[PDB]
Amino acid sequence: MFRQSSEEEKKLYARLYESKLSFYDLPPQGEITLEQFEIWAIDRLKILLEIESCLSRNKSIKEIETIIKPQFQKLLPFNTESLEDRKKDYYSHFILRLCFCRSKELREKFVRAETFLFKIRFNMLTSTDQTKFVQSLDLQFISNEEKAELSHQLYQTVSASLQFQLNLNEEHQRKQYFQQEKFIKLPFENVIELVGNRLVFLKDGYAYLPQFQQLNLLSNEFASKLNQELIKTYQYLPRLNEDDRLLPILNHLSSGYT
Amino acid sequence: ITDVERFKDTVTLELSCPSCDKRFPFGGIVSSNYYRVSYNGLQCKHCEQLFTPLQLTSQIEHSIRAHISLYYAGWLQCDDSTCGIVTRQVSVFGKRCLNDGCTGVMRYKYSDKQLYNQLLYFDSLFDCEKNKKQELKPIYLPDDLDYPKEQLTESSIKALTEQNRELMETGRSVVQKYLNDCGRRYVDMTSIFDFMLN
Amino acid sequence: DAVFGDRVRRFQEFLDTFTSYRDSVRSIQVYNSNNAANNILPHRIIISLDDLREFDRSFWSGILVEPAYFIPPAEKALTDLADSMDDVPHPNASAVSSRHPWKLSFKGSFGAHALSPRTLTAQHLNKLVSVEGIVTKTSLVRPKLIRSVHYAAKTGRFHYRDYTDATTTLTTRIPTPAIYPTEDTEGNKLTTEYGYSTFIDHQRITVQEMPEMAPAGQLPRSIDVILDDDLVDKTKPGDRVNVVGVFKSLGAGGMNQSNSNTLIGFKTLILGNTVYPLHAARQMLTDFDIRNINKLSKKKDIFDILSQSLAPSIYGHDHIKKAILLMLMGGVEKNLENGSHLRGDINILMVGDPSTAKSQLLRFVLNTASLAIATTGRGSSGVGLTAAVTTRRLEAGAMVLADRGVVCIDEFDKMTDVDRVAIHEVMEQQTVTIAKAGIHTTLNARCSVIAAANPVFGQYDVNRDPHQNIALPDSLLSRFDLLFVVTDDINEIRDRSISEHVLRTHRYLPPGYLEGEPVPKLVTIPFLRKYVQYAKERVIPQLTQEAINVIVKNYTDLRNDDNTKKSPITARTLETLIRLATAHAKVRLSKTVNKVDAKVAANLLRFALLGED
Amino acid sequence: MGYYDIDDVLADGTEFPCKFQYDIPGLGYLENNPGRPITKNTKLSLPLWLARILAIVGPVPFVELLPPDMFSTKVMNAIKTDPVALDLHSINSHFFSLAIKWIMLFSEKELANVVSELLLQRAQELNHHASSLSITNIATSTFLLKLEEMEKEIYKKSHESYKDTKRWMFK
Amino acid sequence: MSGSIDVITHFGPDADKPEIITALENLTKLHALSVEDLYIKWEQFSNQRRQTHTDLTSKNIDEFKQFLQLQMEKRANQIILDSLNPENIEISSGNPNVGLLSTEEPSYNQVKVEPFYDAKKYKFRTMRQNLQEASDVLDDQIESFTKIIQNHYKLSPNDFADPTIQSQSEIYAVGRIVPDSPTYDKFLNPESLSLETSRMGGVGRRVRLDLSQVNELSFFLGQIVAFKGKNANGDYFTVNSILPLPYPNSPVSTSQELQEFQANLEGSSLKVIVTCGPYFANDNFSLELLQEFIDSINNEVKPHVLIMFGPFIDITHPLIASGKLPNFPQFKTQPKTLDELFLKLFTPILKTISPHIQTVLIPSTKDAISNHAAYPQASLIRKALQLPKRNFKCMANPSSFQINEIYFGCSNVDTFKDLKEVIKGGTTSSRYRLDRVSEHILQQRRYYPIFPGSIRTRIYEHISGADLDVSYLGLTEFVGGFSPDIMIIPSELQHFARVVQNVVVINPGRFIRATGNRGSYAQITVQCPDLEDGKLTLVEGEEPVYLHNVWKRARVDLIAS
Ligand SMILES: Nc1ncnc2c1ncn2[C@@H]1O[C@H](COP(=O)(O)OP(=O)(O)NP(=O)(O)O)[C@@H](O)[C@H]1O
Ligand SMILES: [Mg+2]
Repeated sequence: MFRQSSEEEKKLYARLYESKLSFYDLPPQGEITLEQFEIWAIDRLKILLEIESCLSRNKSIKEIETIIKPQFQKLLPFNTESLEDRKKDYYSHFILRLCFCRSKELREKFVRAETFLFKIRFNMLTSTDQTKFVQSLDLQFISNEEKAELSHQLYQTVSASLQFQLNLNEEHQRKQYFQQEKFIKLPFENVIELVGNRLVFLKDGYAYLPQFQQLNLLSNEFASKLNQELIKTYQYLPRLNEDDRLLPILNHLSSGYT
Repeated sequence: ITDVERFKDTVTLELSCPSCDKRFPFGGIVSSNYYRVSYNGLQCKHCEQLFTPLQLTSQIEHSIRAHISLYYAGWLQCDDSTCGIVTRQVSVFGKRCLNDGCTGVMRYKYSDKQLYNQLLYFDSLFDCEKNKKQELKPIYLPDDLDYPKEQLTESSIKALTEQNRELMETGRSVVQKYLNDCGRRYVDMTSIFDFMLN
Repeated sequence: DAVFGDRVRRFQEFLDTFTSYRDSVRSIQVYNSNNAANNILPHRIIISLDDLREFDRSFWSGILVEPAYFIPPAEKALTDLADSMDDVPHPNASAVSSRHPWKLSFKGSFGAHALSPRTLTAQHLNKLVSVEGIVTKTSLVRPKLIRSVHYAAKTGRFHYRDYTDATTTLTTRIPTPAIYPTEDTEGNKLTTEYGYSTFIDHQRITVQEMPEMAPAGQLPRSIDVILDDDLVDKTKPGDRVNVVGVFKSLGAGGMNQSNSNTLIGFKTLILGNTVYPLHAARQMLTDFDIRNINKLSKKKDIFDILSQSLAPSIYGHDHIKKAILLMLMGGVEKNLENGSHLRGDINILMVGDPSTAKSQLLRFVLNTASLAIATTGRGSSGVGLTAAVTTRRLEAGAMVLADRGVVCIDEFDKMTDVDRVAIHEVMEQQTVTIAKAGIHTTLNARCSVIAAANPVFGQYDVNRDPHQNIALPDSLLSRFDLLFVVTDDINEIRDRSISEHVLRTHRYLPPGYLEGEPVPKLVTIPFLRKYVQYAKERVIPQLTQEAINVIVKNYTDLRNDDNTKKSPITARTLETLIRLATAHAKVRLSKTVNKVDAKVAANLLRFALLGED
Repeated sequence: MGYYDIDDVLADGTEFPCKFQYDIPGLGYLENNPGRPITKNTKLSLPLWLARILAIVGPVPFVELLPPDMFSTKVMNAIKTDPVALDLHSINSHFFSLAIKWIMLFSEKELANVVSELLLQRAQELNHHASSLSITNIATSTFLLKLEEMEKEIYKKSHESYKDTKRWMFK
Repeated sequence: MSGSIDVITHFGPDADKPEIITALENLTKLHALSVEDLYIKWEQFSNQRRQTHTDLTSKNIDEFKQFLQLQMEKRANQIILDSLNPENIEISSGNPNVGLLSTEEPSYNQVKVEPFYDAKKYKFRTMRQNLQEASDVLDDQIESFTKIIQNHYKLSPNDFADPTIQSQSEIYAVGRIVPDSPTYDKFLNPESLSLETSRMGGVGRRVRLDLSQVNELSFFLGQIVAFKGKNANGDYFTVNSILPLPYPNSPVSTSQELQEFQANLEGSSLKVIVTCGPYFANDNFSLELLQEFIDSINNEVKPHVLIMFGPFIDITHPLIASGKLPNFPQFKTQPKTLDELFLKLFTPILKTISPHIQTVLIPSTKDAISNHAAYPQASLIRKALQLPKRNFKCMANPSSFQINEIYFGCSNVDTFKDLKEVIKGGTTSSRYRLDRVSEHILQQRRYYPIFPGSIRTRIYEHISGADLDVSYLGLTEFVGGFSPDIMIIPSELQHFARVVQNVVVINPGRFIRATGNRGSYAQITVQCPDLEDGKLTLVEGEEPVYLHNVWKRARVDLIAS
């Protein structure tokens, strides 16, 4: 049969937003303006302020998504090929690190709001994008034999969840889905919020988690790594103090949370 | 920050008529007793001379370069109120006052901030959106003797701005040439991320 | 099941990317919301199928090959877009549960799926197709139940339920019995809330292949189409039409136990998604047309330019051309406050020798008027020309069909006396009335009549009276505004000019052809049609004192002075002057009739009536 | 593109729409009136061997070329939806020659990408009908009425090649 | 009457109500369109709305006003005087390839023009001077000279001491000449001079200088100097002797390189032309003289290299400063900016230069075509000037570049005018000033050693100056630590050509005078390097190298433009 046969910064941000979301993993390079610094930080700050306001009003995920999604096209676009939007998103996150690393209360508020925004944007993805994003983060499934041995317990655990979360009211549909579903085994301490609600099966100190759940692990890893990075950011704030032109902006940004 | 507050200390742009030599302050597309902005461009009210784009842009560029040259004259002033010495001499310590016994700090009399704000003030005068929104620094106060009696309507200002868009963009491009070379602008993330270089 | 959600998401991305559809949603919504506070536009949008191809090929081919699985989620996403956009608060009881989503329609580039009724084949079932043909039958409109609402008497709770039938949905579901529930699950007696329930309109039609395509005198073939909601009654029999929709099958096909031994086939239909007409008359002006029309109207002699641009291939007869132009413009129809009616439309008759271009000139009007019917005088009966009875039903004739148009009658002299007298009402009262066994009705017929005839002796005889040469009663000739006599007078230079003219005409070649291959300034006819349409719709000249001063003087002199005039002069002559003056003012795009228009109208009537200027 | 090639000689004679940029005396014979001038912004339909030069020689050249109907947007959409069903013979007898000439003249990038796909997609069915030898006429004859003059030569030289091989083998 | 009947003869008689008349009249006055034009646009407006009742009401006219503004904005969116060495050296014949039409690649007689500096270092952002950075540069200058002096005179580091501290023993001191008073009033005498020390040498303190024991001196502000003296009383440093600063070394080449350069010119002499702006008078923008000059360059003079100093468009030009720029009838489209003015006036003329003439352009800090408005200054952007890459090279200011073996040092700042000397003694005063200034430039190893830079004021308002970016003054030093063979510093003073310490120093003068009269340019003829004629000096070492001795084999003619 027949057969034939700075740019680096732009490539970096194309790579960082191929997954459409990022853990915000890497040091930015090159330059932007100081006006851009202020405006981009304020835009992300407005979205996070509304997220915290809605959470203080005890609104649900669906309501917050209805409130916040129209704001992306104006303040902080998502699911976009534009280099400007990608740089705006990335840089605004990094700026608010330096604003909100300053104290435990600021770190907690910023981690909460940013993790909830992460959850919102992850919900906006297609399942293929979610899979690719999770795989890009280098993030144990059980064997078919172990699934067969624990099938009664796992099905008893997830059958209600399949009906209420995936709308599978028919038991036949639940059985077919369960036959196609994969399960993850990890220590129970890693998914303790699901343990307290008895949403996972426990055996010998390990929790058995279906593949259609477990986004709380992803968002908790995002929150934990962001908290550690903020702690690091706090430790080298004395180097930020070398440019005076940034400190009034950061003081202004933090004043809306104090 | 409003343009009024930002540009409080900036020098007003003065234009000299090419025909009658009368000098007047230029405040963008606004009512003035000294000039009128028509559909054809800027016109002197004294002799009705219409300014060519080159005549306007050259005067702007001359003013910009005059401010740059003033900045590089390098006048320094001591911040101690008792000494207040003004000199162009720079000590090998830079900030040390050259007057014997003075502990004040020497500073540029015309700072890079003041120059940058001056250039932005010039840029604002030719911003079409700011002209339409009437967000420019006023060149007349209501109590001024030269306050214009007849005010342009908002609709007239929007129309005149649209009609003179090419002229305004040309003037703005002249200012932006120098603003792009101003060191006071950009922020380098590569150097900034020295902790990842720990 | 999960795939439905992803298809909704993907179409949402399309709607966000191609923004011209958001403007369409929003403009319909704000228009409807405005007049609601005082017609209403339908909740329907037409998408270019090319945009969808360039956006996502996998969704494009899905719509075009598996419509039952792709059209419903796409339509759902459109409704979410329109619903999330802002809308008027505090809706009424009927608005709260209307069961009324938005709906899609398509245009452009169907490729292989553009078909005709002869070639639609079993391979194309469940595909999205486009067909072309002629409408032959239409059913009556009927309402159809889809949802009902009930109020429970004791508990105070409002209940509801939904219904389905095989033609209501692209996907297939268990049929519903059309019963109303009388009693609650908990035993409470129920009541039915009409006005909160929802019903929709339904209509079936039939489309047949065009006769131009029929092979070998063989039987023609046809398809039935289903229409609903907004698409109802937009067609009538005889329309040429292009229909877009899904081609589908129905029923049990005799496999539910039958005597046929299952030799009979399944039933099939097209579910009407979009309908477009075919031009086989009207045009719509662009901005540039308005500018050109208004600029041209300020020339000194627009009437000469326009009149000479009618039938340039016919030499001579300037005045008849001018009369035809004024006929195409027409007067102004008056309805007085007491219900009394005054006529507006101009009728013209021309009689003359053989071969003098009468039929050829009459043929031109038929190809420049927006609505025109043509007939020969002996090929038509009085009832066929006005109206006839059938089964009781009353059926229209030619003068009733061309209502606001022109009717052309050739060989008028051959029409029998019994046929002519049926026309006396139609040319003045502009109505037709029948009083026959089991029927009494009045019909409207507002057209202008133009006709041609031969004189009694075969050529016009100047040595005998006009009444002897023209065998028609005085009451009929009175109803024609302008009566023209034309003859073939032999003269050297006239013969030479005409013969050279027709020879220059026969040496024309059309633009795209080599020689021998088989097939002042003059405005083009496609521009003249726009000029006439614009002038007839947008300007209505009012009369003035200066014009009246001319009209009264001319009428009284013309009636009272003794002359060998060729037509009876009556109260209808005065109206002919008013009509002609108004029509000339309309050519000029004037808002008022002036002294000039009255003068020109008088100088045309004097020529036709008294034979000389 | 040889000098003595009949098809090239014949394809250069197709007319394209044009507009003038100067008034010129006596050249009214182009407008079929030898006794008059040409005037600026007049529009005429001229053969390609002439318009190809008057569009280049100066400054402003004498004539400007208007976008012809055979490269209209409708044709491009028809090409991109289903290339195999398309009746190119009715669109223009010499389509793939004029396409290359127009591409050279204006150095179009996207038109080349459209035309390359069109040719590659039609070659498939052309080979299918070339390979199919009798041991039928209607099924083949319906598609072979939609070929360009350019495509007919490829079809003929393919069919003869397969047939000669088949004849030699079974002999 | 007129507006009313005009409306009523286009709009219907229904318009007779005076409010309707007033509204339509307002529209025609607002937008300048006639009544019939307004009627036409009203008809456009009546289309496309399904509104057969487009009645002539006030609300409909308001919507028509909105429609009119939408149409307006959419339409907008749619739309020989003196000579050096004349008796010994003949004028070169020039480049023989000039005037030959031949497209053929210029194979053999290729004068190589190569920059001898890092162009990237000149592309710094201007208008941001940190005072600490400026002071660091000024301190480093004193320290660098201290090291040079120590090595040259073989002095111990302990021989240097703080001149501000009282000492009975003689010490060596290096510092910068500064005024005794920080508020000094423009006239410096020998008694008003102080020495500023480095941070390490004297903690940056200033000490008054007692120059009573020095008979001959020539000092200027910003000069780095070395003294032997003592501070006996603590108030003034008594200078006993001035230590002359060592001159930098001269450039050298190998025998192989010199033979290659000799073969490149086929034994002929190099011909270089140097011009300095302005290129038009103070009362017009005529470039007739420049055109005539370029025609002569291409047909008669035929140089190998043309060096053109700015300003090309002087921002301080009187017509620019007053805004009285003329109309240019020769141009179909008038220029809109000074950059466009260059492209319409200078670029067509410069493009006529023969491609066989290598053209070097050096900007001025007064040049409107340069956005880098500070000394040191970045090069002009050749592409923005639309000049051909083949034979045009844009260089920085100052610029050091090599033509064959010859090292050229160019600075487009008026050091000769700006450097004001404080002199004492009869012998020093009898010497020619420009020689002494040239020696100061060479000894200081910088093209513009004056600090603070000069300023020009008018009745006071600042006009212009040297416009020094102090933080980058290191780029104004001699590149490689050696003097140039030929130093070109244009000055407003009278043109001259001189040999100062084996360096040919040239002021070409202005190309055109302010009145429009002809100015001057410099023609440089340099004989080819010959190892056999004895004009080169062999320097013995591991690899034998030769001093160029360009001053022995160069002729400079100052010629009327
Ligand atoms: N300028 C002209 N004057 C008269 N006849 C003309 C003229 N130009 C063409 N004809 C031809 O005259 C012939 C007869 O025209 P036609 O309109 O049928 O005459 P007519 O008045 O209807 N005669 P008839 O049918 O006997 O009543 C046609 O073949 C026309 O083409
Ligand atoms: Mg006839």
